[PDB]
Amino acid sequence: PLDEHCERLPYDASKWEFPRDRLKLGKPLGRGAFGQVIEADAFGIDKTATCRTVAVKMLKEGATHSEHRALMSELKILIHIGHHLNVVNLLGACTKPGGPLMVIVEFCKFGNLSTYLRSKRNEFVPYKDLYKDFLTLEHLICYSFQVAKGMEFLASRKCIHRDLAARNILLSEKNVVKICDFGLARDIYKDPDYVRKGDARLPLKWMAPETIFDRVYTIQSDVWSFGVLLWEIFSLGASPYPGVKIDEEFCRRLKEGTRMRAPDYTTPEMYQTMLDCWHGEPSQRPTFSELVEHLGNLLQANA
Ligand SMILES: Cc1cc(C(=O)Nc2cccc(Oc3ccc4nc(NC(=O)C5CC5)cn4n3)c2)n(C)n1
Repeated sequence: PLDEHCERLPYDASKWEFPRDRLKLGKPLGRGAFGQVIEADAFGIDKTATCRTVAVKMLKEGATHSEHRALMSELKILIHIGHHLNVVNLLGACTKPGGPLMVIVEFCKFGNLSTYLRSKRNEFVPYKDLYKDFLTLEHLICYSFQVAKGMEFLASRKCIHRDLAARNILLSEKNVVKICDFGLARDIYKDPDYVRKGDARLPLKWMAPETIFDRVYTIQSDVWSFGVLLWEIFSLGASPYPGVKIDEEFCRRLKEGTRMRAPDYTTPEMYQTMLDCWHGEPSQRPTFSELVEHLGNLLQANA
């Protein structure tokens, strides 16, 4: 993957630089130790003379030059990745001296998918006036399909995600979901999804065994995380491994082949897809291209 050597990638200011005076900063959408994402109104960022609500990642009190460098690398990799319906897309950046580095991307109205799905437990029917804004199996399979599409796209750009999870999937209008990476804008030392392992705070419940045990990150470890994301979707935003202490024993049992049981809203095919994504052998997990085909088929079969 090339997303490990981002520093060599271009930042074409003539294309991407957006004047700070055309950006009206609003309320925070999330804050971490060193970073934050702010809602903003950007004047003419993507359509002439048109105000657009955007999401702006920038640093905050606590951040150092190290985080600034990291955010610049994120900007460069976003340019490299480019645009897809199912990825949060870069719209512009403010990089000029005299103000903070700001990475400006599409704003997703409904925010993170885990929180959203958890808010819809009382507004779900597998199939359907009364149920106008209800989620259905079609929605859940559709979100799954879309994330697979976005990951297939990221893979085509020779990138890997490394923190795939429902908290990093954002819901926009018209049931479009987008892969994001909140990164420094999340407080990982305070977020229970990130567990202390050594001197790192890691998303253990989403990590493939080879990642946990061997520090190996590949597109196939993202497929494992995608299986966990599927479980999150088909549990309507439940936390993975309910009633399991996330410790050395968990990791051992996981490596041994123990897996989550089927969540409440799954279809049998979807649960089997989860199990497939959780193959112990990375090369035996489906690829995102295969998942795209498969989920497209399940989405159609639902219709
Ligand atoms: C590498 C790499 C990095 C990224 C990346 O995504 N960077 C990124 C950049 C800027 C903001 C950001 O986070 C966002 C983005 C859109 C958004 N919309 C909401 N909406 C809400 O909160 C709603 C009120 C509920 C919240 N955000 N936060 C993520 N990628 C894809 N790859």
